Amino acid sequence: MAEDPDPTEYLYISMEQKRKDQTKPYDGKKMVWVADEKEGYLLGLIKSTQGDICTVDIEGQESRQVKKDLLQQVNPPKYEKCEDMSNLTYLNDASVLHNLKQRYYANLIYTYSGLFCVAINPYKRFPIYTNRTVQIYKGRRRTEVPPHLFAISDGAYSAMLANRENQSMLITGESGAGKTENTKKVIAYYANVGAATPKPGKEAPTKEKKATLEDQVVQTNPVLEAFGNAKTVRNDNSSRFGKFIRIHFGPMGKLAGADIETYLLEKARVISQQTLERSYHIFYQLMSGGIENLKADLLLSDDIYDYHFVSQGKIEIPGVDDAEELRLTDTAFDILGFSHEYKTDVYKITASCMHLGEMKFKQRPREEQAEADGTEEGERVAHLLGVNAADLYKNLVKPKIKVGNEMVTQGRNATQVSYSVGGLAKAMFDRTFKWLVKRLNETLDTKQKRQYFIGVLDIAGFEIFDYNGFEQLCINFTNEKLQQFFNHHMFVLEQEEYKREGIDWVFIDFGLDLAACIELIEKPMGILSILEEESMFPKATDKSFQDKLNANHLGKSPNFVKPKPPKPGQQEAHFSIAHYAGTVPYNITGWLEKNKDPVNDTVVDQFKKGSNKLVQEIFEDHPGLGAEEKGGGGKGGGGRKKGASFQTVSALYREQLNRLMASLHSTQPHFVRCIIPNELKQPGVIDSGLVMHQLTCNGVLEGIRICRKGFPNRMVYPDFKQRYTILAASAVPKGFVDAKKVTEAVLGAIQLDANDYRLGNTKVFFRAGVLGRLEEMRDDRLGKIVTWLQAWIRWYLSKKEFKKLQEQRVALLVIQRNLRKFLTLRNWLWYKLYIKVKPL
Amino acid sequence: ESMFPKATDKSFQDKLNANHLGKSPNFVKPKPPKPGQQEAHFSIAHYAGTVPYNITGWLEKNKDPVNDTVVDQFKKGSNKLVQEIFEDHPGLGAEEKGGGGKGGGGRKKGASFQTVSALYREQLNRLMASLHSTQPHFVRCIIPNELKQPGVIDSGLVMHQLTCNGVLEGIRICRKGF
Amino acid sequence: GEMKFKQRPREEQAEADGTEEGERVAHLLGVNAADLYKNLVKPKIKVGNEMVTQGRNATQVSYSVGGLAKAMFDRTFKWLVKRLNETL
Amino acid sequence: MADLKAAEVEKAREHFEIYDWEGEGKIDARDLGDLLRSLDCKPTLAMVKKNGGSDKRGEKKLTLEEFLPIFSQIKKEKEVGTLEDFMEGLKVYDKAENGTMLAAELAHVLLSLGERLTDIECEEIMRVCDEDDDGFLKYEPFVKTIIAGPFPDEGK
Repeated sequence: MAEDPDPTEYLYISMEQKRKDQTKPYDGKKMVWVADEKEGYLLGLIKSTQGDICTVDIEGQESRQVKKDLLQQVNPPKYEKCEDMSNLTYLNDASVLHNLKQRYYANLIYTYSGLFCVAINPYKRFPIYTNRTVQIYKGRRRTEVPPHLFAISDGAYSAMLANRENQSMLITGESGAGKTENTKKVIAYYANVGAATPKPGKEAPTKEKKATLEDQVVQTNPVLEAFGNAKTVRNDNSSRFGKFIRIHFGPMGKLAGADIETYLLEKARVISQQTLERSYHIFYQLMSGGIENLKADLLLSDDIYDYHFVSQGKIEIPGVDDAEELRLTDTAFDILGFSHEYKTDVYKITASCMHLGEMKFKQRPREEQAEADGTEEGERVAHLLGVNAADLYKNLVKPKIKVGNEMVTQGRNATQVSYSVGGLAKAMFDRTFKWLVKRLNETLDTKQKRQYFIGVLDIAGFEIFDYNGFEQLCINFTNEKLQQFFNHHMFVLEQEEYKREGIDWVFIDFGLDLAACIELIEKPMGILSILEEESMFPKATDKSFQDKLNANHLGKSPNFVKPKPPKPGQQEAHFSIAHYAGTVPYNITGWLEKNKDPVNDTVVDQFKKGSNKLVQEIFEDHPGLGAEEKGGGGKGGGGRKKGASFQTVSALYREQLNRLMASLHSTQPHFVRCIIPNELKQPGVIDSGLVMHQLTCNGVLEGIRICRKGFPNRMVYPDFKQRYTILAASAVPKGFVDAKKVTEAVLGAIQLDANDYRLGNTKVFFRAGVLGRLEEMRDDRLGKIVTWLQAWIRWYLSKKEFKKLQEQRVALLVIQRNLRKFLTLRNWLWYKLYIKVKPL
Repeated sequence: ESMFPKATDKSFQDKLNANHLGKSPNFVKPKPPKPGQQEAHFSIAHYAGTVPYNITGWLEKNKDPVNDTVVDQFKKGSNKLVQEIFEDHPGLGAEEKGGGGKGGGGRKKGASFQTVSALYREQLNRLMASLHSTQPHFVRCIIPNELKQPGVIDSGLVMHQLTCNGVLEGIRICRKGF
Repeated sequence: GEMKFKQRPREEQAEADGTEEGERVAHLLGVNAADLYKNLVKPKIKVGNEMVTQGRNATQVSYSVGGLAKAMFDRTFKWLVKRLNETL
Repeated sequence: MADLKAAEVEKAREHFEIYDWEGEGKIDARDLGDLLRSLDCKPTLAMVKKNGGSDKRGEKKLTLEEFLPIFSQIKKEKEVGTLEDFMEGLKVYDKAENGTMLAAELAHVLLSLGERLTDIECEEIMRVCDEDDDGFLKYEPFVKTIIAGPFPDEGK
């Protein structure tokens, strides 16, 4: 909480600004640090300040003086602990991160970064996630209340209701820090205004109460976090799936529905494991949680390693143990009304994905191919699908890559033997991810499609490790398209409108921008064009996939590094490809062996469909090994014996990316930046040097520099003349003073006419937190609702009744003479006599 | 669809040719200049002549050259007396916000870029049908002369107006006119 | 009427070196000469649903000054009949 | 109003004989406020204490002489028919201005903030304004209704 009355103490600790302010002085604790290019922070002194540039001297290292679009350094104390951090004097993402470093230990993980905000998280709960602290910041807009994700969504509720466009919250960044957790905080703000708030009670549970059912939208996110996040090389979890929930708000803004469009959940990823880490521990939620009994019933037994001794690593969890996703997801299903019988069936198809794979708990002493400890053969693969072949194991041990009816044996390193089983389990785990769409939308929607609605992406980031193939392609390319919108809307489209509005603030661009330069189908990053063209017909020669990649020259920003073919031309060794960040390594074979999808290197004949009814519905669109049969589009269907999509699956997904781009030009995007905590994992260790490197290659530092001169968010001038009720109304003139002139007095116009806002024709461009300060004055007078007007209520009542009393002014003069005559005529009787029985 | 750049001048003419042309006779067909945005001409039945139209600019006017918003804030007051003079408060100077919608004002919704012509389908039904069922007294107003002056009348104008106003038929029943 | 091709800057944006011309508009609305001369020059065009601009030259700019007038006159007249109809 | 008028003194001599049940004079403490309310001065209970008067029973009582400096302090300050924080004090649940706010948040915010008055009056701010099924109830007409008043002028 951040304000709790004394009578509301029955479940909540009080917070008071009466007398103390919760420590009457506020005070600093900062120093001047300069960002390293290894690890951590080290001391440094300012050498000379020549405006917004700031030449630094690292004390005991080196000296710089270079540009701040590649130099990032923590600001003085005064310029830490500020909101909308892009308005400062020194334009650094390092000051946001340092302010967030101290605050991460104190469980406050939001610090603004102008329009957007940076975040560091383990992907877990903290007490700042309470609904109590949401009602406090309710109607406080962007600035006025301490930095949080709830007030970003408020800043965006208001900039949506102030630009005359629709809005789209999205989550940009590199995984390592909660994206799926952060989604919950967007959906939960709209849950609050969408059911309204009269402001915190003078009661708290005694007397158990506080219920709202808008929360169930919010719980959509932890169900999908289980089938999407696990241990990786960045902190405790990372996102490695694409989530795109289009949460619909109504024509008021009231929350009613949500449409889950599933992208791609990794197409590997049990069959191979990362080195010293795990790659995905979400198939292992019934290996250490779930129903342990239906682990042995499906014919899977792994022999425990019995602690390291070296034969693995490979297998090695450095974080809190597998099945950490199992607790998050089980509580979240019951809020949604997601059946107990429906979760059981998920976990089956997930142990189906394990029977082809596994590497747990250590490598076999002559395999050299995926298999379990206990030597279960391919008999457990065949129990659920009915697969047969005289090539079903002990011939998959030797790598074979099947092109047609032929066996072209080319390349294949020793860590990469697992494509010979393939192939169905990859196609079964992503499809299981889309099963979740058919059940969760049954209860979420009550109506669908209408404005407003928010496009929310939670996609992958930067990861290193030899083994990567087709898996992270349509995950990473989504972040690459969003990275490119962050660099388009801020730099290219943004300065194009400042040349179409007669604005003399033309072209202020600071390098490493992409502006639909990877929206070409034939230059995305090079590998994805080639996957899509050769997953259409029998072809699983990786030599040709490497050869067309070795005839593709793209680059001007991270988005392509040269390949290394399995034999001809350039050598072997692990090549890479860039997306937005560093070098991302990749394997020589395994692109079309992860999409043509092998079964046991014998062409499918009915083996592409299961032997169970439940494994059977999973198959819908995805090529099988060998020949494919016609049809399959969108993401529908009901599977075929040979192939199940004649088309590539990824090209069906391309149709959604051409459309997601056109819908972000149909929205005003507010981003939520997630930046890596550290690349050494383990929460409560933030090494800002490793972060600083990611803050340079994605171009976030140029992104701070641009939010000062230029501005992303775009509103209109008449919105200060209507939205308010204090800078509007009769209280402040609207319509009799310039709509530009209001904004200029509370915020100033002392070189703030291009350093605070860009001044256009029919539109002003704001950060979208410039609005929070303006609104900060407004709520001050609005505080009591309304003590002035209750006295006017009593005006018309006393004066209307005073009429009854006004004819009583003369009447009082008659009863006073009459009371005297009550005694006078009792001494002077024979002055009365009226009808009764006594007269004569 | 015009308030958005998804509006094609092509489809306009196509939907014209179904709904207006089939039983109309003095209707001059659209011949479209295929490059870019039309400078196409058509004409429609009336008592008066052929009209060379210009089709562009119709676009910009329902994306509004000067918007909803900009106008809307002169409407707004500072004692609320000002407001009544132009609006009661839903729409015409006060705004529900957001993009989308047709018509307004600021119902519906926001800067909609006005399409009051669609609202005028609705109402248009309502004026037309009652008047359909009423028994005729008629006045067919003919152009005598352009200068608009007694003792000058032109033959050429009146000749033209009456051929389109079916003057033969129009005396065949009214040969007993009362 | 008589306003066209105002790209002369005062504030690093399309406005005008005019004064009197736009002051005789300005006073009658309340809004000052700057509110006027900023917002004339080009419309915020919904493209998708977001806001872009076009390049607009002298005639284009001319036609957009005339926008502000036709929106006012239509909307006043439309209020106007209906409130007079009540009494009748 | 914004200054004492000569007729508000001539009104107050007449209405002096009402307040004392005898037809004499001596302003009752609740009928202190009824005299200020029949002379266009309608302070709060916290503004009454600043002027040094009364508007409710049990508070100080005064004579009409003593009523003139009390009456004159309201004229210098708000609430004589001035606008600021009336229909400028409402709305904060809407970041849109359509001259409307929510029905639910226009009848239990005067009851959860404010000096807090009757549920019937909470129902009049909803009744004066237009109703639609979009959840948009206007706030700004109930206040102007008060400007119209039983008498815009000096009550009688």
